[PDB]
Amino acid sequence: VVGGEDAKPGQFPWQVVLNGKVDAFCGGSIVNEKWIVTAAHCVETGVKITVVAGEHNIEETEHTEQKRNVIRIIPHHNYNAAINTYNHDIALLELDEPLVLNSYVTPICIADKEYTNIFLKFGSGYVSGWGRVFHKGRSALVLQYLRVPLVDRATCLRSTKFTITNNMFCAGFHEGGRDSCQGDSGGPHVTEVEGTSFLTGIISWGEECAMKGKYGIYTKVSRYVNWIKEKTKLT
Amino acid sequence: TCNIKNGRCEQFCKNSADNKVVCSCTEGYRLAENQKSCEPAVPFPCGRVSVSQTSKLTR
Ligand SMILES: [Ca+2]
Repeated sequence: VVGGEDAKPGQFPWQVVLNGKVDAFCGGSIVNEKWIVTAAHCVETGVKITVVAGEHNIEETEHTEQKRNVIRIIPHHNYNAAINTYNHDIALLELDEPLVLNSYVTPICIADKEYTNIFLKFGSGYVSGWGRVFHKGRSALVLQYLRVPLVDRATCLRSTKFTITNNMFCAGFHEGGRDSCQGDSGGPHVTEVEGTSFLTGIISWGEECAMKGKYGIYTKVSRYVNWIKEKTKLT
Repeated sequence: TCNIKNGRCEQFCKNSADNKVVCSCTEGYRLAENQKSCEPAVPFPCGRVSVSQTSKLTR
């Protein structure tokens, strides 16, 4: 996250970090005790993945961390149907053992298609993660978070040559300097509705980071909540 | 109605008969007494911060 600030322990208890062939390479959000939702470009199979909930400072021990193994990965069925479009950038990870919910490990709320969109339209969400704090720069040790304003789709489209599908939305500032960045992918774009946070987006892509005239591109969660609920049922 | 202020529902609103309004909440929550606000029904309901907001305090 570029231009954000440190989060406080327990401020985003639904946030998890993913580790694999590369350490802290992407983020994710707790759907429930056995499932995490992330970005599909983060988990192109062919590698083992570990999830850490209750994480705050990557290099220290807080005694709130819960590490779990990923036994199943389900990328959206239409992800990569076309090459390099980043459309449908979302995936689910099933855990080997269930997380123990507590103050530092809490699920993010997910409304129906109707209300997820309504909440997105409030126009102000929070993004967080351990990704790069500077374009092409180093990554964060302490979790970062940034409030980002929704960008009108019409201006969103005119800001890039690439295609912004109906499964995406732009968020960021016209002046630049503040943005999510490489390494934050899969992490949540959330909307706080009177003290309760709902997942409204998935950090997905961009053109460089924090560049004036450019905005962060996010997966529009409202278009995928039926699918999420359908695949993460507990028995 | 749900027309203005989400029909005075803390989370979800849906139009009822005679232009009435029925409020609802997400999982882990229960509809309060006032029929509009939502209250935790489980130990750790989704979407909420439960660590003493910036350092511990007393009320
Ligand atoms: Ca730690």
